[PDB]
Amino acid sequence: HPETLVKVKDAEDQLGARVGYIELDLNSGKILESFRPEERFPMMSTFKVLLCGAVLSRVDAGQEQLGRRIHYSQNDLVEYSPVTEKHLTDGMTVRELCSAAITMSDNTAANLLLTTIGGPKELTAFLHNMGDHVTRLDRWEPELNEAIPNDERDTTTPAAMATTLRKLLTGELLTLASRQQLIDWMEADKVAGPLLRSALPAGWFIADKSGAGERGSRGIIAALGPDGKPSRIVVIYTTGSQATMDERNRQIAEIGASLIKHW
Ligand SMILES: Clc1ccc(CN(Cc2ccc(Cl)cc2)c2nn[nH]n2)cc1
Ligand SMILES: Clc1ccc(CN(Cc2ccc(Cl)cc2)c2nn[nH]n2)cc1
Repeated sequence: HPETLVKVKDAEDQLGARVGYIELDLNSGKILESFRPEERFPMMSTFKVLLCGAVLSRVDAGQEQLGRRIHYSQNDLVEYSPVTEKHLTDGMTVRELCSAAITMSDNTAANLLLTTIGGPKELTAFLHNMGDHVTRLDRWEPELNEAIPNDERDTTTPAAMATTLRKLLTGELLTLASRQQLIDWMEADKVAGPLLRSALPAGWFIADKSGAGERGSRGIIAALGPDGKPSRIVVIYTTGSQATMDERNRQIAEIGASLIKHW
């Protein structure tokens, strides 16, 4: 609804930053509303859904097993590795790593998983091969969050990410079982999901992944809808803001309020 683009433009004003925004009908893929839909923004931790999709594709192709245990070391650990730092001596299974990456934004977990699939070049190839010719991963954690102005490394657009998410969750790229696992991890997000869930009416379906980088960069991807079933994909990215995290959060909240009001 255009009233929501008013909020998105309010957000650009108050944040002093570029915001990209898109809504996609989940059934058909039609674009319902968009703002800067084909401009690039850093993916940050939102890339971890695409990563675990590529991991699931391997599982489906019998090149990977979710129960396969991955070992690592103190020097593998990068910044913000809340679950992986606890399992130095245990190791973790591929499933546990994807759960840690998506639900908790664990950076080391994402790195370990990036290794299993062939790294950023292979993730990029995976995306290209399912028809996303725009999204690119180039670096590993934590450098991929650098968000240098005008740098295309490690970016998507709201349009490319929205279409990719839809195809991941509803096309035949992944098996039914793999779609359901990937959607389970996203419904279990511990970072943004609890905030979305508390704000929205009871019974609403929410599966999401968010991210934050340097330079006020942040974003989120989401499948949501009333009555326990998603009906729309929403993608929001922003970069360049010097606003406090409070101002940044309040603007996201205003955009989400309008989304629901005009559903
Ligand atoms: Cl309590 C709280 C938790 C997370 C945030 C910020 N978000 C959630 C967020 C980020 C971007 C968008 Cl657009 C929506 C939500 C974030 N995700 N990853 N790191 N931080 C703010 C308050
Ligand atoms: Cl940082 C951040 C995290 C979660 C929210 C969730 N929302 C609503 C919301 C719903 C859908 C989308 Cl796309 C964005 C925000 C909220 N409204 N009031 N307080 N929190 C907002 C900002």
